Amino acid sequence: CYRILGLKPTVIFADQIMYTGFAYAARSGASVGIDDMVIPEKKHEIISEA
Amino acid sequence: RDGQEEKQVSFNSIYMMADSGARGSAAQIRQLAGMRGLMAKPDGSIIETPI
Amino acid sequence: PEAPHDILRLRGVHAVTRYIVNEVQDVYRLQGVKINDKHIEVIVRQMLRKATIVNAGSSDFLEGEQVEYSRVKIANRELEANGKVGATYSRDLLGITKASLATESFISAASFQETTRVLTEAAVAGKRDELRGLKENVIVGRLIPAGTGYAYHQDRMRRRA
Amino acid sequence: AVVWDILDEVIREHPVLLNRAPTLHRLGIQAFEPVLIEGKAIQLHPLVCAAYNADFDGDQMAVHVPLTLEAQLEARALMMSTNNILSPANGEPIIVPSQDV
Amino acid sequence: ARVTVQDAVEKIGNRFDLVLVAARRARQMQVGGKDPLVPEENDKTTVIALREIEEGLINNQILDVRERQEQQEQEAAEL
Amino acid sequence: TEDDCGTHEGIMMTPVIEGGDVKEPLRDRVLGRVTAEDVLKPGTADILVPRNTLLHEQWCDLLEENSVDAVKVRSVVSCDTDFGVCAHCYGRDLARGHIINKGEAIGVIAAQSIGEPGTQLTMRTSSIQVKNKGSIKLSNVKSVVNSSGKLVITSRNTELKLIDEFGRTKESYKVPYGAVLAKGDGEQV
Amino acid sequence: HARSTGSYSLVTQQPLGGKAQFGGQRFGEMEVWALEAYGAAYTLQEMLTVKSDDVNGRTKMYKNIVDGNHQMEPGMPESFNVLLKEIRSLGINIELED
Amino acid sequence: DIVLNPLGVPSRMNIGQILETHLGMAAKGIGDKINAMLKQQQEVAKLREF
DNA sequence: AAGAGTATGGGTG
DNA sequence: CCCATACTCTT
Ligand SMILES: [Mg+2]
Ligand SMILES: [Zn+2]
Repeated sequence: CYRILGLKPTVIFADQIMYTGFAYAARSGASVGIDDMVIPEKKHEIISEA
Repeated sequence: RDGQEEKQVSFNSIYMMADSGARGSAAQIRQLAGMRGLMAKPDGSIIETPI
Repeated sequence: PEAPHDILRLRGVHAVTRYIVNEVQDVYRLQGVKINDKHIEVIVRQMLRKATIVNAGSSDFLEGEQVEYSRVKIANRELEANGKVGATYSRDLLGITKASLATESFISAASFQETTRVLTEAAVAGKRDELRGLKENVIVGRLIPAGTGYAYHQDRMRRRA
Repeated sequence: AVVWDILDEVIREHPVLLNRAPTLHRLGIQAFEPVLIEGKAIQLHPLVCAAYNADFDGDQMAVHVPLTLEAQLEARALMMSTNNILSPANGEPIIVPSQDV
Repeated sequence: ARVTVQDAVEKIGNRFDLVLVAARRARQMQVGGKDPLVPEENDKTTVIALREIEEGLINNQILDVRERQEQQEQEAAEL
Repeated sequence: TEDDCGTHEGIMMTPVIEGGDVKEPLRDRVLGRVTAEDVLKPGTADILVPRNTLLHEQWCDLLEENSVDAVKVRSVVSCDTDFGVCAHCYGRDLARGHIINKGEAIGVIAAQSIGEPGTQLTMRTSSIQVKNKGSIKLSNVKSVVNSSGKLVITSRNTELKLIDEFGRTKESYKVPYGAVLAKGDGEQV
Repeated sequence: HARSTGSYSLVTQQPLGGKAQFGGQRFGEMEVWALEAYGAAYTLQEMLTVKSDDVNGRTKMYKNIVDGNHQMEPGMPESFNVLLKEIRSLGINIELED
Repeated sequence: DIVLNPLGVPSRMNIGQILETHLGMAAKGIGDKINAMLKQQQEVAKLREF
């Protein structure tokens, strides 16, 4: 956008991008939990073979 | 939609955070969900038995 | 591992500056740091600011001294205009610590170097400071000869001479 | 009560300089237009933090006021955050979204 | 002119000269008691000068010509 | 402190390639610099990019279309200006995009640019196998066939290059003295 | 903490430091380098003289600001005079020319 | 009462806070059951059994 | 009688 | 830790 259009459109675009990203990150509801860290089932057998 | 089974990119939260570049990296995910690995003594030598 | 001085002596200025730029960029690239090559080139240009006369010719120089390259070039072109024969020289390469210690201003030198040595040497030599650099004008609270102040200083040069 | 309206009038188009120590690459000082807020903390735009290397866990900043017309015009035309979009070191943009965006 | 000065920079051709020309015009409007050449929209003298510059109404040559004309008129009207 | 010194000197810019891997493309090393020589087409004698041209994005795309692998550019080291430099030997102002203006303190900018990433640097402590299809080129080569049916090079500064279909050096290697070459110069591999 | 004007040191004639003394913020060498890299000469000169230790310049700037005239008349910092006196006290003749 | 950004967990690798949050939720749930039993006056036998 | 090498001191963080 | 200088053994 900066290389094709210029400076002012780039500033406007950056502000709009920030606003949209914040709004949809809030809307998604993305969280972190203990069940998100999935351990592979073959870890124990690899450790045993080593 | 036809009732079959398909494989797609995961919507896992940690995977989404790492894949988009928002936060984290491969090594940190490996520490979280896989073995941490070999550690070094203060001089610099590698301890034979890893974590 | 070859030395930069031999690279400059045998191959030339372009070879040594290419060598230094390549080494620094190789060091910086391992960490994923992006730096343009202009900046290293201006640092290297600041490093190459002394020349050793090998032959005096029709000049007022010796044959074993080390002096500013700009003064040598100006004297050479002036003598060539006057029809006489200029001097021949070989470029030098100095570290940044040594290069910055050869400034021609005692206020600027005393600002950051060891103050006692600089002040003693300047007092013994009876030096005179023209206040041409940025740091000197910062010390006495004037406009720096750069940016929006640059034109101002030109007017000074327009009125002094 | 009238001095608050006077203050709102006198800061309408007067830039200020924000600086965070240590200053490393000239992007540690930038110019902004003030918006008067309640409280005791300075609000910072999320897209400039990477230039300041700043985060909101205890960092502090200093604010300076230009006085003369030349200083105000230098702040507007040279140091304004909308002029410093590309990096002086490599030419890449510095106001890049991160994390939540 | 309120958010960016790109047009004024293009018109003048240099940021460092733009600052000086704008400062001269702003001091004329603030202390010299002259009137702006653009409709004042509740702006400070600096912003008014920048908007005049980006409109093609103010540059160094124009200021010099106006100054010489006013000096000549004052000299004529002195007697 | 000046606009143009008029010098014809410069330095050669080529892609940075280490071993069999390409590290730095040409476009990232000539974007924003002023050409010190006319950029001629590899096949013809026609002038593609004239003398003293500021290589912006369009010129870089044009150069990559014609597969140019070396360009001579102006640098501040070989500048004729005394007590400063000129705008054309410096080139583009990276923070803005146009050419540099007179009166800018480029030394402070360079020092800050080098020193700012200093906190990301740590403070405390026998064969050549070509990976890509192409042709074998030899520089400073002195080869002879021995009684054992081996093409041994008697030169100690031989450089082995992989030339692609576009005349580019895909890979570069150092050939030690006493090596046995499977194929000669100009042979496709 | 904020400050417009206040008390100054007796020797250097510069604003004091600390919130307890109602002091000002330090504008060190790195900030000067940043201003030099920007090219803002008038901002730097104003920061160096009429804001810290130009005794006549401070008063003139305050009067002009109250009168609505945003212009300065910089002079010599007092610290440079102190430095000249200190160097002269060491038996060395240092002086200004013309 | 508080909203915290989940983006601060994965790179810092301080997973103790997630487990503490889960265990505090469980403890508050037990307390809620006890409070509900106390509000509607019940026998001491049921309270001590629970 | 020069010339290369070693012990001592200054300024720096 | 790095560089400059007075004193000592060698060709
Ligand atoms: Mg912090
Ligand atoms: Zn030049």
